[PDB]
Amino acid sequence: PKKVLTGVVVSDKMQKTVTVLVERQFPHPLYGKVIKRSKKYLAHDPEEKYKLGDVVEIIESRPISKRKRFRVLRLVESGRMDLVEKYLIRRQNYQSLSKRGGKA
Amino acid sequence: GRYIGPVCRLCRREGVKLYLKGERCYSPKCAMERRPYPPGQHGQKRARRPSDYAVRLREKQKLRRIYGISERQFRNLFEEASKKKGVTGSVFLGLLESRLDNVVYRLGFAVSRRQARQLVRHGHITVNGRRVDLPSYRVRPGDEIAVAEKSRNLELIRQNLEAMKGRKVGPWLSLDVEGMKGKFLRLPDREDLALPVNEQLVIEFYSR
Amino acid sequence: MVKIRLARFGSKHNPHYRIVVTDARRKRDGKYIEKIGYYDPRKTTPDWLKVDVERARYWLSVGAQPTDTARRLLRQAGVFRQE
RNA sequence: UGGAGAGUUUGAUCCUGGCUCAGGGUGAACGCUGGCGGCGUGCCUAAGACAUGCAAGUCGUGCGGGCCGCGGGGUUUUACUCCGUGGUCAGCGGCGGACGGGUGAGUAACGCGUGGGUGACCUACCCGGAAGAGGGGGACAACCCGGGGAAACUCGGGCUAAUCCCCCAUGUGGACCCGCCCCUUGGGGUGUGUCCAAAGGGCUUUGCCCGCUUCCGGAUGGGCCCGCGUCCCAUCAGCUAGUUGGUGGGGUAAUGGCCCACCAAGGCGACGACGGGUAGCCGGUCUGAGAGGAUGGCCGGCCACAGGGGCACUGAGACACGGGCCCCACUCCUACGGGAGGCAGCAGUUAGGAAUCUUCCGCAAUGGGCGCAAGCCUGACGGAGCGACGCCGCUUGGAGGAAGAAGCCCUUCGGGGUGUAAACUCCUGAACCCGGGACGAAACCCCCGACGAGGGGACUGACGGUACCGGGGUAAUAGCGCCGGCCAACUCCGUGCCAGCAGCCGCGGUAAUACGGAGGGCGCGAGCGUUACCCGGAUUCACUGGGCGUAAAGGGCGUGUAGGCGGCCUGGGGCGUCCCAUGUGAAAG
Ligand SMILES: [Mg+2]
Ligand SMILES: [Mg+2]
Ligand SMILES: [Mg+2]
Ligand SMILES: [Mg+2]
Ligand SMILES: [Mg+2]
Ligand SMILES: [Mg+2]
Ligand SMILES: [Mg+2]
Ligand SMILES: [Mg+2]
Ligand SMILES: [Mg+2]
Ligand SMILES: [Mg+2]
Ligand SMILES: [Mg+2]
Ligand SMILES: [Mg+2]
Ligand SMILES: [Mg+2]
Ligand SMILES: [Mg+2]
Ligand SMILES: [Mg+2]
Ligand SMILES: [Mg+2]
Ligand SMILES: [Mg+2]
Ligand SMILES: [Mg+2]
Ligand SMILES: [Mg+2]
Ligand SMILES: [Mg+2]
Ligand SMILES: [Mg+2]
Ligand SMILES: [Mg+2]
Ligand SMILES: [Mg+2]
Ligand SMILES: [Mg+2]
Ligand SMILES: [Mg+2]
Ligand SMILES: [Mg+2]
Ligand SMILES: [Mg+2]
Ligand SMILES: [Mg+2]
Ligand SMILES: [Mg+2]
Ligand SMILES: [Mg+2]
Ligand SMILES: [Mg+2]
Ligand SMILES: [Mg+2]
Ligand SMILES: [Mg+2]
Ligand SMILES: [Mg+2]
Ligand SMILES: [Mg+2]
Ligand SMILES: [Mg+2]
Ligand SMILES: [Mg+2]
Ligand SMILES: [Mg+2]
Ligand SMILES: [Mg+2]
Ligand SMILES: [Mg+2]
Ligand SMILES: [Mg+2]
Ligand SMILES: [Mg+2]
Ligand SMILES: [Mg+2]
Ligand SMILES: [Mg+2]
Ligand SMILES: [Mg+2]
Ligand SMILES: [Mg+2]
Ligand SMILES: [Mg+2]
Ligand SMILES: [Mg+2]
Ligand SMILES: [Mg+2]
Ligand SMILES: [Mg+2]
Ligand SMILES: [Mg+2]
Ligand SMILES: [Mg+2]
Ligand SMILES: [Mg+2]
Ligand SMILES: [Mg+2]
Ligand SMILES: [Mg+2]
Ligand SMILES: [Mg+2]
Ligand SMILES: [Mg+2]
Ligand SMILES: [Mg+2]
Ligand SMILES: [Mg+2]
Ligand SMILES: [Mg+2]
Ligand SMILES: [Mg+2]
Ligand SMILES: [Mg+2]
Ligand SMILES: [Mg+2]
Ligand SMILES: [Mg+2]
Ligand SMILES: [Mg+2]
Ligand SMILES: [Mg+2]
Ligand SMILES: [Mg+2]
Ligand SMILES: [Mg+2]
Ligand SMILES: [Mg+2]
Ligand SMILES: [Mg+2]
Ligand SMILES: [Mg+2]
Ligand SMILES: [Zn+2]
Repeated sequence: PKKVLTGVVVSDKMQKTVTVLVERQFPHPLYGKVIKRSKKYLAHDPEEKYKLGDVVEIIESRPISKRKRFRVLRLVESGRMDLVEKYLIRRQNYQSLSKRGGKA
Repeated sequence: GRYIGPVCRLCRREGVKLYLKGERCYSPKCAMERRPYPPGQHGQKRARRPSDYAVRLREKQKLRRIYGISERQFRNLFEEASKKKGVTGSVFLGLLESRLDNVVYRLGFAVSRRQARQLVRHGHITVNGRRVDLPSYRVRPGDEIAVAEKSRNLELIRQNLEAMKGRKVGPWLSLDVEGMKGKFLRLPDREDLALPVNEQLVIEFYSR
Repeated sequence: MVKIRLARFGSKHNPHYRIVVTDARRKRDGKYIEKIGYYDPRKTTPDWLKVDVERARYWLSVGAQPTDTARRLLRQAGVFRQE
């Protein structure tokens, strides 16, 4: 069955396409503790119907481009930048960890 | 047979008659008579307390030397026995005892195992009416071990089966001195054998 | 096309064929689509040929073409017998 | 049903801790030794270069010819010319050459594994079903004539057949545009319009076989996509502009920046991007009590490659190991202009290396290609050859034989050991001789019968005069390592910190169980040792299963970002977690 995933829309700065951050949990193959790993999917949005913070379901689809092999199925719940925030900060935090100085 | 070389020198080293020569091993000449001490320039030297290891090494040698089997074969039988269901000690003894060359000794067609081994090789033996010249051949419950119909008149086979008249045989066996036929009734049990070996030390020897 | 032929499985001088359904292009001993019998040419045991007519007939009905030896055996087991 | 520990730091002790040994394993190699047989297995290095032969063809039931025969006609005779038939050669045409066989160079990747998706697709030959094949026209080889070249070959001119090319027709049907309907990402139906079919051949000839055409479907094989999993270095931290997305187009069987034009400004990264190193992945294999570690030869599946790089043509399928083009390196021929090649196919050569085989037999069997069939072709394969390289089986004898020969040997010189070992007696009888002698093969084929079911018959063995059976018949290879402790086994002599041993502890500077020899002994035995490498022991990276006061280990302290973690009660959800069913988990192992 076409895989259906649920995540948050982190990117919007794209034409007819939104980035969905999808998380998953699983026991560590050796150490047991449940660990959270995430992934961003570029999903199709022909009507530009979804925005940042929208928790949407994504479904496995016929390729729309390179990178785009998923389409936004439906909206699960909207508005919630608390999720977008983690992503943004975690993104900005990248300033500190490097060779060049940065007010991260 | 196997090893090929002074045999009574092994009984000597094992300090236990491993009865494997037929006569002589009864008559005051088994060397174990007026010569119980092991072979070599130091045979009568005051033996030093043996090591835990030396003890298991000699017990495994005493056993394997009794059947005249190579370490290659002994080990392969032990490993087979080990993984098999049931007390490995007995199962191991059960298997050793199932060797054709042994069953021939047990039925008296041969006075020793080395002789029995040669009889099997030279085709003088028959399992279920078919010639089987493999000393390692494994007899199974119900098999009939006879003397090859064409060897029934061999000067050696006569005197050997004559001596079996009136003579009792292993409870797990049975023979008809007339038709020179034997029967493997069942695998012997620990209690059925009277071996000068604590096979427990042998199991331990193979876990070192 | 897909065939019903013999795949070699014995050992040297100890041939034991395995009647299989496979594509014509595969190694004779490669990946088959289905085993539908076996055959011991030397007939070393009373059971030197089993076939499963049911199945042999399903493949025949969908295309499978048997080799000459394959059908010889399938027939010996009454795959084509219609009496 | 599954888990053994030992030596070694001190005068001695406990602990910490490393090193080392006992076990198992290997596409092995090396040394000493070496009898038989079965089954496996054998370039791990330079993916260095390759002489030679062989490794893919097949169809005369698709077609017309050339050369070499034999035979029959037209004729009063010759020339000339018509027909039939055999062999042979290529040609046109078709199916195969995209399989089978080889190697792992590249690749850290949807490459592989696993589970799914394709309303985004293809599939020659095979199977089922529906409908059909009416008429006309054309050309190019062969062949014939001529020209340029050393050759490879190449240019021109003329003739000709077809299941070769084209046109018109029939349109079951199918394709496309527009519309409507059902479905719902390009699935199915329907209406109008347009567009698209065909090949003939063979006779046990006036039917039946082989084949052709369009379409629906089956079966098999395949393309593409997605989740998850897949090594080391962070002394590699930023990366990217076809880059990320959009619209339109191109392209393909098909989705897609796959490619292109235009527009937007994106995308990716510490849950490790990018860069560097290494590496084909898997079923499995080895080891381990397990968790795990190591690995991927052989066999099976997938991928990738065919001297290095690029490219496309023909095809159902290839960007094509034994097809084509170009560039490069190289070998070769050369009349120097210019050409011919590519064993990572089998075998073999040469190079490199510690090291890896027969330029074998057969297509008898299984499998494959082509053919109606006969049959042809198959270094796939089935076998034999060489190598203890691995595994298993087996032999070098069996029973009797002194209070104990000779020699060697130690000796408190009295004896002690090798030793029932030998001699010798008797018994059997590996080798080898003679005789017989296979299974693997029954189909295809042909006859009967419907070219069906069914029945009947004949041909066919490389291995091989081998296996195996029977008769005859000689006592008839033994070696290697070790004996201070760990570690089973001790004595003499030579040597004198020498010569030399030595895995770790350590031996040897004159009584050495540790060197060398000898006797004796232990271990294993057609082998035994050695070196290398993997796992174990090693809870010595500790998830199971460890630590940090003084043994190695707390950050110099704080603030705080991400992240990890989170009190008591109730309720919803049900992601984590648990349960039932079910599908998948190829074969081999
Ligand atoms: Mg005889
Ligand atoms: Mg152990
Ligand atoms: Mg220690
Ligand atoms: Mg100290
Ligand atoms: Mg000391
Ligand atoms: Mg030699
Ligand atoms: Mg061999
Ligand atoms: Mg190689
Ligand atoms: Mg050549
Ligand atoms: Mg050939
Ligand atoms: Mg004539
Ligand atoms: Mg021809
Ligand atoms: Mg291949
Ligand atoms: Mg890389
Ligand atoms: Mg791919
Ligand atoms: Mg599909
Ligand atoms: Mg299909
Ligand atoms: Mg059809
Ligand atoms: Mg024409
Ligand atoms: Mg002509
Ligand atoms: Mg010319
Ligand atoms: Mg012309
Ligand atoms: Mg014409
Ligand atoms: Mg037309
Ligand atoms: Mg129509
Ligand atoms: Mg629709
Ligand atoms: Mg429609
Ligand atoms: Mg229509
Ligand atoms: Mg016709
Ligand atoms: Mg940027
Ligand atoms: Mg586009
Ligand atoms: Mg398209
Ligand atoms: Mg642009
Ligand atoms: Mg990298
Ligand atoms: Mg590589
Ligand atoms: Mg295992
Ligand atoms: Mg462990
Ligand atoms: Mg494992
Ligand atoms: Mg693995
Ligand atoms: Mg290999
Ligand atoms: Mg393989
Ligand atoms: Mg492929
Ligand atoms: Mg090459
Ligand atoms: Mg094409
Ligand atoms: Mg080639
Ligand atoms: Mg060399
Ligand atoms: Mg063949
Ligand atoms: Mg064939
Ligand atoms: Mg003797
Ligand atoms: Mg034939
Ligand atoms: Mg007829
Ligand atoms: Mg028949
Ligand atoms: Mg002798
Ligand atoms: Mg030592
Ligand atoms: Mg000792
Ligand atoms: Mg000296
Ligand atoms: Mg000395
Ligand atoms: Mg001294
Ligand atoms: Mg010495
Ligand atoms: Mg460990
Ligand atoms: Mg520690
Ligand atoms: Mg310290
Ligand atoms: Mg501190
Ligand atoms: Mg500091
Ligand atoms: Mg809580
Ligand atoms: Mg939390
Ligand atoms: Mg709750
Ligand atoms: Mg749940
Ligand atoms: Mg399940
Ligand atoms: Mg299942
Ligand atoms: Mg399996
Ligand atoms: Zn004795």
